[PDB]
Amino acid sequence: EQFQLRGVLWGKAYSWKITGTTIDKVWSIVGDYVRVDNWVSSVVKSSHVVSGEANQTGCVRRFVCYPASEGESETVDYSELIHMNAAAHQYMYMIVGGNITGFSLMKNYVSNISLSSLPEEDGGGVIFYWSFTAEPASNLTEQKCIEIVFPLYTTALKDLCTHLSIPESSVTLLDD
Amino acid sequence: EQFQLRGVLWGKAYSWKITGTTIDKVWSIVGDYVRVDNWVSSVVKSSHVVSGEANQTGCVRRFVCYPASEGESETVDYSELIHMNAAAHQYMYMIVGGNITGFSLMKNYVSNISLSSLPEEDGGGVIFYWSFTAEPASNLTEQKCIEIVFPLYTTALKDLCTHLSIPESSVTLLDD
Repeated sequence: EQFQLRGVLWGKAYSWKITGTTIDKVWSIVGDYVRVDNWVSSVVKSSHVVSGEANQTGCVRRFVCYPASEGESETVDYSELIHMNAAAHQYMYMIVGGNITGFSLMKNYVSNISLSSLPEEDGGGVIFYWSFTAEPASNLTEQKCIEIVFPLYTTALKDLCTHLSIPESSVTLLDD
Repeated sequence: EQFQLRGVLWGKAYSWKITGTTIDKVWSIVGDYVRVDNWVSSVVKSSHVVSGEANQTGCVRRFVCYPASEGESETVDYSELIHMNAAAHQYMYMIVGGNITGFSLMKNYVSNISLSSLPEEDGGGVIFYWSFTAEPASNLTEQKCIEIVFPLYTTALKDLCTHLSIPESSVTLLDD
């Protein structure tokens, strides 16, 4: 009959419905974790595994981002796959190093991706769930975190469409 | 150009499509965190906030479960709300004490609940996302975790239908 308090988290979860595609086609892009450069290609210049085996739980990817502006340098993200279930089209990762703009400011940024198939009778389509959390820290606010993360997720869904060769109208952010 | 490796997690995420209701109606039951007795009433006997303000992040609920099987005694769960966004219909909690059957065996059980609306154009409906993680521990296995958690989530979705007064056929587990 007792308990220990723990700290609270910041974060937010988003869900998109994607039509005119299949969970397999989405996964072939989204699920290739260590090759995120082949997904969010407008932002990420290159990516490769630097610890462990490609796309296996525990592995670490290093990816390089294009400069934010003309004179600036490319920035780098190191992120560890901390859960992977390919059969269930879901995984989870955390940033464990790097100087990637905005994202490297957050304390223990953790992200979850999950894909689901809608019933074929209802027309099919994929539900793309993407969430993040971060630990509260003095140099940020929850709002500032949201302002860092959501525009990238939005860009990523746009880039997904490009790689699927489907129009952007195929993607709808739920509850907007 | 360095990173800090950390441990991996166990867990799984589930999504259901729920028809014949609204996200607001669903949330009136699922979103009342400290009164889970008004939701999973097949399992939970009573529930009350015991730390902080009801349903505010950081608060702790204590709830009592009926005897897991016959002959056995009641068990207790203490869980802390570690993130809450009511307008976005999502929250996160973790077990911080008690001897609740099964769930108290896991190390740092964390659960996420997220509700989304399907487009009105497509008939509406609610997507119910529910995930957990736990930290790997020698005394357990990931399969055991899933055997503990999934039947409870399943029962909770059944109980939800009861309290919404909609048929059990309203709920469909989505293929992952």
